[PDB]
Amino acid sequence: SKAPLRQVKRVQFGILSPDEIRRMSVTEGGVQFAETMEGGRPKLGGLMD
Amino acid sequence: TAMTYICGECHHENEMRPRDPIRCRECGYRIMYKKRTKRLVVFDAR
Amino acid sequence: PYANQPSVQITELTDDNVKFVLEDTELSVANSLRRVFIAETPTLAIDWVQLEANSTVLSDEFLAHRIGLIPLISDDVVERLQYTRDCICLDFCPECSVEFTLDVKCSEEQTRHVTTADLKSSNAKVLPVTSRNQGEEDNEYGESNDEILIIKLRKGQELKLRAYAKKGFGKEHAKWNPTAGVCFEYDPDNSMRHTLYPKPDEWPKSEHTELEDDQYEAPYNWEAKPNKFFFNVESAGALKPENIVVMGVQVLKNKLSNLQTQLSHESQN
Amino acid sequence: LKERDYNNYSWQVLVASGVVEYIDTLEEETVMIAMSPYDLKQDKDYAYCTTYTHCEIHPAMILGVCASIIPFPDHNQSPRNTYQSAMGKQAMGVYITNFHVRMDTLAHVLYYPMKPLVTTRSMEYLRFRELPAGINSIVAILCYTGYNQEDSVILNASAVERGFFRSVFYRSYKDSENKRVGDQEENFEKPHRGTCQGMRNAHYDKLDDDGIIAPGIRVSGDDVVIGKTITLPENDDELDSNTKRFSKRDASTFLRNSETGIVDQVMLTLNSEGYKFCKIRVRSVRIPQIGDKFASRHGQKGTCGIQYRQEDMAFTCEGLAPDIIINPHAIPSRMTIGHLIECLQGKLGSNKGEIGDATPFNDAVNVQKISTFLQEYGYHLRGNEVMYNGHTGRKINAQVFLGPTYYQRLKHMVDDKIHSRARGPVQILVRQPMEGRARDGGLRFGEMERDCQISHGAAQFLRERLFEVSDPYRVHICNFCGLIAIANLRNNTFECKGCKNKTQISQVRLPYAAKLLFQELMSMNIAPRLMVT
Amino acid sequence: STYCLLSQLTDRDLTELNECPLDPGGYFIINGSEKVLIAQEKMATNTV
Amino acid sequence: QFYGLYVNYRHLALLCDVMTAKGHLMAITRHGINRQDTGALMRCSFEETVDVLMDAAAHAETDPMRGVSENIIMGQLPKMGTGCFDLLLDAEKCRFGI
Amino acid sequence: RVDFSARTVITPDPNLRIDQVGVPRSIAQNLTFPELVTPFNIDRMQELVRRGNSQYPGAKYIVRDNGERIDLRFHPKSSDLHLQCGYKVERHLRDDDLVIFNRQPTLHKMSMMGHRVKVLPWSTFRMNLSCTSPYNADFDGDEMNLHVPQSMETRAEVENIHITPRQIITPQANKPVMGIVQDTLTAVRKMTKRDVFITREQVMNLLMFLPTWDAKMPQPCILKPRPLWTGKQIFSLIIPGNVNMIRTHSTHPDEEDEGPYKWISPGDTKVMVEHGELIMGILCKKSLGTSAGSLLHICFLELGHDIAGRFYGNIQTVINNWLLFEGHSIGIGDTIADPQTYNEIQQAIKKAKDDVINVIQKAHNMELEPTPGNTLRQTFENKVNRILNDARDKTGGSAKKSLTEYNNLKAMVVSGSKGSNINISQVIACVGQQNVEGKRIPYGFRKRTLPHFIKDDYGPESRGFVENSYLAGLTPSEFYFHAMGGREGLIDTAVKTAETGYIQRRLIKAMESVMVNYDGTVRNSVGQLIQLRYGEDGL
Amino acid sequence: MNAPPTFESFLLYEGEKKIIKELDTKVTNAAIFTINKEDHTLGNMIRNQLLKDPNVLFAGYKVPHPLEHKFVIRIQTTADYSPQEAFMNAITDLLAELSLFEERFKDAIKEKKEGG
Amino acid sequence: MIIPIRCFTCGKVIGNKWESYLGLLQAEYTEGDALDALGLKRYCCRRMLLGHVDLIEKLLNYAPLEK
Amino acid sequence: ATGNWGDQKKAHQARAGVSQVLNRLTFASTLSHLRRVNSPIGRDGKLAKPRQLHNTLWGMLCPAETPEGAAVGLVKNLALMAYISVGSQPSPILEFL
Amino acid sequence: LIRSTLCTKYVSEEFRLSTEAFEWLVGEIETRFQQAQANPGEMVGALAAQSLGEPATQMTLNTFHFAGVSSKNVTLGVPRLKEIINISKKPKAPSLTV
RNA sequence: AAAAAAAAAA
Ligand SMILES: [Zn+2]
Ligand SMILES: [Zn+2]
Ligand SMILES: [Zn+2]
Ligand SMILES: [Zn+2]
Repeated sequence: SKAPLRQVKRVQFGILSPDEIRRMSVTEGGVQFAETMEGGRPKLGGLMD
Repeated sequence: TAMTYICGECHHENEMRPRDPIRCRECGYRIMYKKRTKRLVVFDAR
Repeated sequence: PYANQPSVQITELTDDNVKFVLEDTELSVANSLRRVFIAETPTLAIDWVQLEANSTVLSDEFLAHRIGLIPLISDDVVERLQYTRDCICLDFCPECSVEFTLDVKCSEEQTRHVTTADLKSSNAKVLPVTSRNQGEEDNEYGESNDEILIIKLRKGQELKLRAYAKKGFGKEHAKWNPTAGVCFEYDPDNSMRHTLYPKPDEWPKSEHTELEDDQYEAPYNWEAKPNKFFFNVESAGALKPENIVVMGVQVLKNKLSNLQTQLSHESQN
Repeated sequence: LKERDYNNYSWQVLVASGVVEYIDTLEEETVMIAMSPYDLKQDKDYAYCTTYTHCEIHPAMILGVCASIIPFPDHNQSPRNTYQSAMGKQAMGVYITNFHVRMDTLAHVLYYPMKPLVTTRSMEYLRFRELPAGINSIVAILCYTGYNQEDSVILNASAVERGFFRSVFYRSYKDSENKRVGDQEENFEKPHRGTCQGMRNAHYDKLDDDGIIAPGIRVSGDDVVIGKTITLPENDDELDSNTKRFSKRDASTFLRNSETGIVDQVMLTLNSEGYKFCKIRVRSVRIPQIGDKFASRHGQKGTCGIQYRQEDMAFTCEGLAPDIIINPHAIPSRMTIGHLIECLQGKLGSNKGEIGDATPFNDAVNVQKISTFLQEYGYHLRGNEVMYNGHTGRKINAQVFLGPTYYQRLKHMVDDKIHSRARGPVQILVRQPMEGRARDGGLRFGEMERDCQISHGAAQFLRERLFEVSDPYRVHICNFCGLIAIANLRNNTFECKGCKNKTQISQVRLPYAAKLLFQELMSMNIAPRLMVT
Repeated sequence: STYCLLSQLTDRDLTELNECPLDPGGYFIINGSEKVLIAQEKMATNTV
Repeated sequence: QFYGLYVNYRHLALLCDVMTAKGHLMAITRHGINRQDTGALMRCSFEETVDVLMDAAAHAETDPMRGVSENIIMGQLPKMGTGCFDLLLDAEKCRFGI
Repeated sequence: RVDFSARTVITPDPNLRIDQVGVPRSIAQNLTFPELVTPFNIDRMQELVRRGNSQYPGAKYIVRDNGERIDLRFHPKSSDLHLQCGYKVERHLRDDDLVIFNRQPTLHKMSMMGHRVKVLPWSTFRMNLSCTSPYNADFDGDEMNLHVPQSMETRAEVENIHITPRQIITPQANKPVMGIVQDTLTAVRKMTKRDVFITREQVMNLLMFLPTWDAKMPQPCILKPRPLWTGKQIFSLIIPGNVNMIRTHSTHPDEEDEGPYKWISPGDTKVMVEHGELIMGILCKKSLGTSAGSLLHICFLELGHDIAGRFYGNIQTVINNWLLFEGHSIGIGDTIADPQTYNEIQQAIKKAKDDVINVIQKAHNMELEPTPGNTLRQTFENKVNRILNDARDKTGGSAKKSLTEYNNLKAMVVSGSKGSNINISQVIACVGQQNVEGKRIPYGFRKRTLPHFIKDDYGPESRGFVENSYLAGLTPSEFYFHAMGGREGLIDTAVKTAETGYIQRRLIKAMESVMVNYDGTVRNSVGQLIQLRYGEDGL
Repeated sequence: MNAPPTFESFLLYEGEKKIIKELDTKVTNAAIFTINKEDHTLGNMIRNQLLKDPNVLFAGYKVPHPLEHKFVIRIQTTADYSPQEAFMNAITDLLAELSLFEERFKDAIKEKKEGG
Repeated sequence: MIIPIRCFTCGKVIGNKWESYLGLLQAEYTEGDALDALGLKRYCCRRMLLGHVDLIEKLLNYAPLEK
Repeated sequence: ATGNWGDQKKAHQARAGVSQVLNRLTFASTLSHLRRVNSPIGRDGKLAKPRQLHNTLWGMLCPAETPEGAAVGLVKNLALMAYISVGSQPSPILEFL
Repeated sequence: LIRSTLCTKYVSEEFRLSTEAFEWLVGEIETRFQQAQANPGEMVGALAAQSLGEPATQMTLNTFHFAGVSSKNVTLGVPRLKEIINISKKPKAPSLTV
């Protein structure tokens, strides 16, 4: 990894805004289906995203 | 190779292949024991 | 700066026990003689047990343990047999080990007592100790079961085994112990005050005492040194007790000569 | 009652005759109970009471089962009696007479259990004479080379080689097939390399043709002992038919790792579901060694500090080397005088040839009476003997207390307790080491260890034991947002979704448990932003 | 107990069934495991 | 002194000065330790972890990474004991070696 | 949970010095240390990686520069057995390896300390005996933990902070935590008596166990007719450097110091060491224990940690080998008093019982004036308890006074090794009064302790006074009373332990970051000032 | 598990010398002899035979650990007589004493058996 | 289960002295006279015979596994 | 088999440890497990009064057999002649009265 | 303590110290007073908490041999410690010594 | 492989 290794200096606590949660989520369109497993492959938008 | 077991109450040399059900064929007792091996193991007397 | 002059007087000798007195020797020599009688005196005992039929009520290692503790007559044999580590053999040469066999099958309704009489030997000189007991036809004691009971069997149980007896000493394992208790005692009258009695009248007198009835301790002699030692060597049946003493002195002499040889070998440096 | 010992005057006839009543714990407030018939015959001038309604049969019946095996419990301190009642259940011996057909998961059976020389009458009814747990041993209470300090004991090595406290540990394993109609199918057969997937590295040659080992086979280490292969699910991929090199998977039963022994018994049967069911019993030999827990019948527990051979052992004028040396410093703070009385009466009963009586509250047994009887057999009246040094041969200046007692081996061997770990399995959640010896888990560096490592002022030992050898991890953190960022290490790209940041990404080493804490707090709608700048 | 098969059997009859004559009993066999019921203390009902 | 045990005066005076530092009675409970001005990770490590953490979330409390338990959570070398300083390589002291 | 650790049962080993621990061979083969590869040890590390994991000593891995791990658990490719400078090889745990040794529960600072590995044959962690006091170990099946540091900076921290001779003095009470215990202390008391004369042969055996001896034999105390040394003359060789100390033995009379024999003791009870050699007195727990100003404290403060740590082990090897000449043993003869003393004790107990019967009679006859501050029951119970406790203490004092010098129970009491006066009193004279919550045995029945007594009986038999000793054996009623008395100690040990641990956790969490800073001030984590100097003097 | 083999108490390993002589540096004419795979037997006899020599000044043995079968003797003599020569003389005198005891015991056994 | 071959502290052979001990016990003797007649003068060997219980006679009552 | 003394779905309200695996290590251990009395007080009480050996346990329960640790005085063992009442109908005593 | 012991009477009439002995004594006193100073960075709060909580495990050895001489309600032992650590606004046994 | 319960050791 060609990233700088730095020690943290402080921990800034806070509340995650819904806009920040929608931005940082890798599930585009949201998690929609409660079925974990779909026919031999994991289902996008499921619980095994 | 059909191997042999000992009935619990008959003490009889039952023999079968390893797919037959566990059952004595003279009295019908469900528990059979495996015979002591023919392989010789060395014991020190200490 | 020279050696002592040990004088020995034997008070009792029988087929399993010797009682004697050492005169004019150091205490280290007598204690080391006791240690080499207990530990480093070699004898023959069974060490290699192989079972082919063990349908009895006891396990394999329990029977091997009980067989291995059986004393064997090894007076004329143990000085000629070598250790297994000192032979060029691999499969248990007759100059390395003694073969024993046992094969008892119980077919009677009564209890079969498998004893040492059923333990046959390939060597005509190595036998269990009950060869001394089977010849007593004057048995007014009332019981002919004078043999070491290996196991008891009921009907349908069998025991077949092949065993090899090796040469070893009691330092390696206690089954090679030739003695059955070496009593060792010096200064029975407490003339040296090596031990301190809070009440000397409360102590029974030793059998080697020299005091009369109203005396309890000898007077204190600060000039006294231990030069009289009472030994009682009792055999377990493997060796005669005089052979125990002779082979113990021979083993001590061999150890000291080996130490001398190793010192003279390292001296050229 | 002597003729019910012949025929028929049972205890029910005795109660029905009207001489014995069952008084419960609520009627005891209204009755007067005599301690003994000696209390009844007192003259009325000095009588404590003249209206007695009941009499105790024997006061020694106030004890239980494990507490009534103690010889002279009225001469000991009460917590020592409680400790012996706790440790009598953990003794070792022949637990049952039909142990050859029983298959328990753990069993301990001594080779030569003996009944005590110093018995109580209450053990006539507990059948302790017929199923004993312990050995009568010659013990000397002295200080020899300092290896018996702090309640430890010194064993005679030659005696142990002669069969002193040698035992057998039986361990049973079991397995069963499953032929349910909707399930995978498994069978008892010897597994094969080309037909079984994920086979563990073990010795499969000891099994028979049915995958079940034979009795008498020596097993050690990680030897496989029951062969069971399960059919793989029908994942018949049509894209590549050559990838199904195995149709079965190994599901065998393996021996426990640090144990050796001989297979004692093998049985096959049918369970309640009718499938094949194998149970095997493997025996191991437990020879006493350094660290095995031994105990008296008076709460004098300890471990074997060292074992000496007979030539290095302290010895009497009769050549009697004792089996066990205990320390005399375990006596005064414990006040187990009943241990010393048991030793004295054991010496008297062994010389005379009688089984001594140690029933509590017996006025017929006294220390002076045992001393007077022991004086007649040519021994010192307090049981002392003059012993000699094993190494040198010199007399011991202080006379020492020797005699036979009854000691019990306990089940807490060191081979069942020793554990070490360098690197092994980790948990699937926190990636920390596992729990227990059986799962090969590490030790718990708890809070108090952290407290006193803070008290030592050692920062690097704390950082090692709490970050370096527990669960190190590296995470990639956005500089602006302080949260966990996407890091693709193959093409060396970094991307924060919440900030659209591609360049300003730092790397932070941290414990894995801290990462689960931060992600769980991110599930708590909390942003623990690690401001690395 | 009364309703078990080992009720009032002799030592030879118990040994022929591979059972210990010194076994006190007092336990159930549930799925092959020996289970014992511990007596539980309680306050005496119908008592003031 | 009721039990005859002796503790040195400094270890007692330190506690007596810790409790009386804030001007009132700061008890050693969850009502005196968690009401201090220390960090969130230090206070949540003792008692009421979720309540302290969510109060610090709602109030945006900044943990300055000065305690020992905070650096233990971070896995860094804690600024305490022997980690209360930094070692720097002297460039001009690198004299003749091998 | 940590990775590199071990845990096993402990057993004593008096032949190990206090900064050593005996490690089994299986634990030593399982645990590894990642030693860096230097040009200094390149041949030894090459033969270590050639030996492999099958033989001890050996290695399990080579950790090279890029993090690649080379297994040696399976003979791997001779081209992979290349040791470059800077590589790490996880060798087996050999001798003189620094480890961290810990017993749980951890109460104080000295409950986990540094030790040096000595690899021993059997399978239990053998430590020294003087380390029993800081670890609170008992050698009765205790399990104990070992941690192996995995870096040389942590190894140096174990060496320079955690090691055992640096942890001798508690900061808790400025006293040593380790003292001479058990038969070592008993034979110290038995050796340093005045009458102990030791021949030339025994001195020459005993000097083999003193490695700090300068190979110069001291001149004997007696030169004619037989050369003899004393016990003090060979204890003087054990004491190193310039150590000067005056204390008193536990049986020193109070009027001897004001008499003319102050500096020449008739009983040899004034312990004095001048210039590092013992001159007067018989040593005991007061001289060689954990007490302040003892010999161990003085030699630590005058000589340093290393010399004191060697002095802890130099006592034990000499003393335990002189104990092979002397010997020590308790028996049933040590618990039996003189018949005249037995008659006096029984007469004193009977007189005390008559006194408490007379107290009961005067209380029933309305003749007992209550003391101010308490009621009539409290006054009566105080008088009864005072009478019975005075009887027990007087009978125990007479029993201890009547014992001879050959008694070994008295020897272990006056040596301080084990026991006290109450043990002698309860074994020889009488057990005494049983107490539940500091009171009489309560009336569990209606006005009766047991159904064999009478209602409203306040005499000492029904109350719970045990008039018999442990040697004589207890009557069944007083056996049950002693059972109730002994249950209370176990109950008090259980209930408390939870809130004591909770109090310890609360105290350690309130003060976990309070540290002496570089300006001398004492501050917490937030930098708030607590003390301008630590302990108000900065020491 | 960790039980050592029972033959290591009397058997040398590969390349293990029995006697390791170490010269002492604190005083003059002193040596420390280390003998492997032996015990208190030989050490007690050799030391108590050495103490009959007037030309020795110090002689003492020690077993450093019961679990290690090894013992040492420190020997310090006068300045005309090597400690190694003293150890030779002690071993030779012990051998002569044991041979004399062996022949006297054989004579006593012979006369006790023939005398009846 | 069965009598040991040798005394533990002592090493004296006691494996031949159990059936004789039982016969002397059942004839008319006490235990002390039986142990004196067997020659076991030391109490280290007398504790090996007084305390021993014969559990192999109970084990022999069970039927063997193989006929 | 489980020891939870009640319904399987509602085992949280049931007492645990009523049925225990029989201890087969020694004969005395089996006899002590078959004669065990358990107090329903939980093993976390700071109150010392239920754990004390009462006067009324004379010859009914064993005074010197309690477990060590937090369960001291709550688990106990019967005396050698302790006979628990089987139970009987109170009718014929009432008609006789 | 220095002035009360190193007075001109004790070092001359009682101790009779020489010159070089006196400078050796002065140098040793100065050196070992330097050595007794507290190290900066030493964790004294946790050391104080452990050195005060360790005697609390030993506060049960004086449980027996108690009868009571005064009928004054006093809380003793670890719960009394609990009353001082927690700052209990209602003590179990409040008492004035007047 | 997880979770729960029980029995224990210091
Ligand atoms: Zn059949
Ligand atoms: Zn050969
Ligand atoms: Zn971001
Ligand atoms: Zn014997």
